[PDB]
Amino acid sequence: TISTGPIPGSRKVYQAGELFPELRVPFREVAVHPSANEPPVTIYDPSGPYSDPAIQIDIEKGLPRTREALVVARGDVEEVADPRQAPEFPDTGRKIYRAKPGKLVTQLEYARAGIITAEMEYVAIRENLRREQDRPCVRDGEDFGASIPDFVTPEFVRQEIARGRAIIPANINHGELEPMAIGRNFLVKINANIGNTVADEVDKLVWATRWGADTVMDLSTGRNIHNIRDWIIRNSSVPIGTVPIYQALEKVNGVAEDLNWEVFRDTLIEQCEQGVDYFTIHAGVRLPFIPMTAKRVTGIVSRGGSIMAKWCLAHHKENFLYERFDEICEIMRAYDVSFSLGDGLRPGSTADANDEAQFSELRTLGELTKVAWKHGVQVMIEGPGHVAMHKIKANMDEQLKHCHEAPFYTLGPLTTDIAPGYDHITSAIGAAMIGWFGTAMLCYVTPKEHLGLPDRDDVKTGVITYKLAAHAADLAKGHPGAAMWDDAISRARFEFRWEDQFNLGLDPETARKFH
Amino acid sequence: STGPIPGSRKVYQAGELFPELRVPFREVAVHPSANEPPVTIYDPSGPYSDPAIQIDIEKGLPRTREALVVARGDVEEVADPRAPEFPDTGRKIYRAKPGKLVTQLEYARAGIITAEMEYVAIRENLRREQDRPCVRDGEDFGASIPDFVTPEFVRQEIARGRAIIPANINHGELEPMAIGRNFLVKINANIGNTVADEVDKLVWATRWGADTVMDLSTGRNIHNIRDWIIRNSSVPIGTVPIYQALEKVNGVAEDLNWEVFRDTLIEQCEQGVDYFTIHAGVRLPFIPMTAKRVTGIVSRGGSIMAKWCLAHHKENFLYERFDEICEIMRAYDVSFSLGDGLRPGSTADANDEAQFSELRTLGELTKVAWKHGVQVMIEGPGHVAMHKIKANMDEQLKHCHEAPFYTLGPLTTDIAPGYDHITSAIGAAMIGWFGTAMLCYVTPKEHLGLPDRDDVKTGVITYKLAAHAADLAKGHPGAAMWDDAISRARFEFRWEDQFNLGLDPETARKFH
Ligand SMILES: Cc1ncc(CO)c(N)n1
Ligand SMILES: [Zn+2]
Ligand SMILES: [Zn+2]
Repeated sequence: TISTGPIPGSRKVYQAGELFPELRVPFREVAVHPSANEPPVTIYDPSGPYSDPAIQIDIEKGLPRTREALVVARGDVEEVADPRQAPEFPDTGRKIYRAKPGKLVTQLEYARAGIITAEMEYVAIRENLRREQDRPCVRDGEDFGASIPDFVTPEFVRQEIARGRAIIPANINHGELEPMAIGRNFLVKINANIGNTVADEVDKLVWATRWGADTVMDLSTGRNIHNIRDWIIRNSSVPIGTVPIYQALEKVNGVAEDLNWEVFRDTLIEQCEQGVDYFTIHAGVRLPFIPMTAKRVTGIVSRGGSIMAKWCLAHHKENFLYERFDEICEIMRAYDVSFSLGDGLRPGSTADANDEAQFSELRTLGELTKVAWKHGVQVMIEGPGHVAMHKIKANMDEQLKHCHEAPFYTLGPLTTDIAPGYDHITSAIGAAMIGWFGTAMLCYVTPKEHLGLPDRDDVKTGVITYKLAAHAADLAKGHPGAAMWDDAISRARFEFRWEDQFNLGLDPETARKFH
Repeated sequence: STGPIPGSRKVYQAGELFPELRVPFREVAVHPSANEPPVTIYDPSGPYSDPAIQIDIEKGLPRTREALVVARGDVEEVADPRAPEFPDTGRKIYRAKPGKLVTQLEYARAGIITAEMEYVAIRENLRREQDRPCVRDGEDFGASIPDFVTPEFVRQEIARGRAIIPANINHGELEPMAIGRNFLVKINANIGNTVADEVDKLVWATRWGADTVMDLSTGRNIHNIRDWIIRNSSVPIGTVPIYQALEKVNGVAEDLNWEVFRDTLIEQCEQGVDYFTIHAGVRLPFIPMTAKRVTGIVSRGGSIMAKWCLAHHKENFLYERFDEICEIMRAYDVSFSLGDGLRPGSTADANDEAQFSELRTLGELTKVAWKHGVQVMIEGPGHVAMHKIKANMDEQLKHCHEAPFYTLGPLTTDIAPGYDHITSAIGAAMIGWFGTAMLCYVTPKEHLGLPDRDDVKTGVITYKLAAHAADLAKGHPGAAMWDDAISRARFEFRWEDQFNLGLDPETARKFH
């Protein structure tokens, strides 16, 4: 029913930075009955200000730009002389920034110059869940050669970003952002999709993030998509991502043939100034790969992959995203937008998993990653897809090898195709396992996958399903914070403290009702 | 609850060794343009989904199996055997003739192939043509899955105790099924707390995929009600006799003893229960080992036995009288489900000393059960984080001599009440992959309340698909067919076929 206010059974708490004393990193805290002699349980919370009583929400003003000052203080950016140009959002009060000529701006660039930034301390704090460094947490799990710290320091965050084994998606023009980290050596994150009135649109974002969504993709097609994204980004505290191909496609009235470098370049710049934190770019869908998808059962199922194939076969030119890749990096690094190197060749049936085509694009994404790093741009890689359990590890091992350990961002894997209406379940099996194997992010799947558009309850089921999938994985990896919550909830079950059981759960209201 | 299952029709295949067997299947036909044969699906729903058969729950189902049992001539009528009462006049009650063989195990060992065995071999083949072999893609971790199942292969597996066909001779209504690592992963649904409504709960669970069903009823009339359930079930029925023995002494665990227990076994054995859950592995020495746990003892049967052990300070009388229990069971062909009263109820407690000490004990007991010629399977976790799941499998194959494994879940995390079907589907898929023969299902309302009809459906669908993902990954011969058929439909925009090839076509079609 409600989208705003405290999350039942919990209250919003902050921890302050030390390197950067003005940082206030968010958490939510669940207190248990006094008889238990237990401290309150600390839980990772991406809901942002919408679940903070102290802050009043005005979507026409947007969230407080708590991060603007920290970026400007680095003095690596300047106001943009004249920027590019459904109700219009009143964007009068916000300056639009771009890096100064020849200057460093991206999290990757700083980390490699040995600098630690506000975003990096923010994240190290966020990932520690207010645990006490002094107490030796004893480790139980299997991380398959991971490097998870007993406790996370900002310096370790700099190292990980330096070797490209983690990213902090943070467009300088997204001042509303509460920074988070994506990477194998951190807590597994999840992303939720949005898109097809304004209050209704922002609300779908508030909703996804209320239940655990770490980031959100605007997958909107059609008209007004730029103007509507204004209200979404101005009011989001999670990183926003897009597929700029969709917007470029509308600038040419929906005809793939008519795409070209110009409308694409312009769309990049609009979104960069608007605040998009990361772009999905199917730069790996190459001419010679398309023929490889003919012997498949389901063919090409990526909407971005389809668009590129349509363009390549009509012009018989090579994918212009792969050709102009360098000039794409030069734009993104001027804003600190991150790459989501997309997999237009992902398998849409378990029969097609791990075939030549998907693996050819994977190797090409690997090469592309290396190029992106030279320009100092942050990178993650997209993966499957539909994959039967027994092929899931293989997919992980290929990715760590040919993609140089960049963060992996999969959708599922769907572990079987026979349950339309239940794909959030088929995919939670694959997602849990692949997060265990080393995946950094999981794009969620709602029950209405392959069937229709998700209503607010489907979205919630999707989110909760993936939050628990991500957590199951954290437990298995032996992540130091995981077992606390598990043990906390299980003690309450044993002492019949029903109230604490509900509140310790991912979905108290539902737990309490069913009782 | 009855009639054909949307988008399919009931089909039958006939036995060769046993010409009068009719083994069930459902068939899904696709658009003519597709030039595909109809897809054959495993169907435990029974006669309730066959229009040609009239249902009268007061008469029960046709005892299509009585004749085959009697034809073996290894049984005799019982002189004098032991909520509305079920009119049981038309049904003779059987017991083994003195000194004779009756259990599937005994027969298999004697080199004999029985009706049940050919029934199963057929059922497990899904009407595939032995002609055209399928090409293997998967990973079965040292399993021995045939490209095609023959009755002889089923006799072999039963002989070595690596598979079981739960089939009490007094359950003539049964459509026999196989449980075993080397076959399709089966799933189990629970029932229990009017008659029409109780039988309905079992028709519903079986309609959606449940291969067997456990009556977990406690309280009064539990025996009389079970009459309605067994007489109308085409799937094996199981119980925990301890629950019924506990009501004979008004709910006081101290007051249990060998007598009321013995009497409960015999009642149910004559009634037709196909297998018993017996917590014979909850020994005096183990109980103290569960004190340093986070959740302690979470089995209802385990709790009962612990309560009895600590008040009398004698050893678990189920473990003491184990031999006299096998002697009763083998006289009807009841199968064992050696229970794990020491299962973990929190991830923290998984794979600890207590659960493993009971597991080794069930391994010993398994051996003894076989000498008495009684079929055995072992129960497992429980709550287990993914990283500990393979370990649990490797332990059981070693110390349990490869007997069929029967897990509940495992729940891979404790933090999601209201969604435990999801947390347990992750563990269930994996463990089935690793070698588990049967998965007891979990509904959304686990740890919270009692399952309504919708919950029970979600639970069953969730486990059917978990079991399938596992078959796919094990590289099972029949699994990929159905996956590829449903995907071709998706690729050709044959939306109607995509719905019908699904585990829940009505839901799929509504959502679209
Ligand atoms: C159906 C579909 N295809 C592709 C993508 C990404 O390009 C997506 N998010 N959804
Ligand atoms: Zn798909
Ligand atoms: Zn439990």
